[PDB]
Amino acid sequence: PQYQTWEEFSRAAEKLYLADPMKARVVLKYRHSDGNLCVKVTDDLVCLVYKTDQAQDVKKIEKFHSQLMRLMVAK
Amino acid sequence: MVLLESEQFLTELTRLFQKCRTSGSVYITLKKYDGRTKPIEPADNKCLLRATDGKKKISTVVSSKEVNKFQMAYSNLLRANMDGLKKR
Repeated sequence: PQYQTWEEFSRAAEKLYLADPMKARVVLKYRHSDGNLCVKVTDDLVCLVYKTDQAQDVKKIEKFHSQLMRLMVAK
Repeated sequence: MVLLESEQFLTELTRLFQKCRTSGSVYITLKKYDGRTKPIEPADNKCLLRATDGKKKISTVVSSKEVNKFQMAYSNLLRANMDGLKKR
């Protein structure tokens, strides 16, 4: 489903990735024309989506993406 | 697809963000990269990032030796090119 709180969304997304590192994938969609941001994490079984129109979410998404990359690269 | 290194990947992602300003969306996908090149050796220290806008697509692979350098640059690029929202 969809979430309203970024903290809960990230908490669920990290557990979803840890459940299956290979099946999990993350997609980020940016719409400058409409001024919207969307983040989706799915493994074709359970999907978590979050939509935002606030400038404060950019840094949080960057931190989440960096941590995801580091966790993926780490064994 | 067009597989490029980090230096060119960031520059092309900047062009994608600029070109998707008035009309168009930016798709960025991150996924753990095993390293396969043939249909089903498997590496566990690679990640794959694909950036597309519907017409042109680019892909990049980041490993342990370059994660430290790529993370900060990618975050700075996102901060610079993902503006245009409400500041409350």
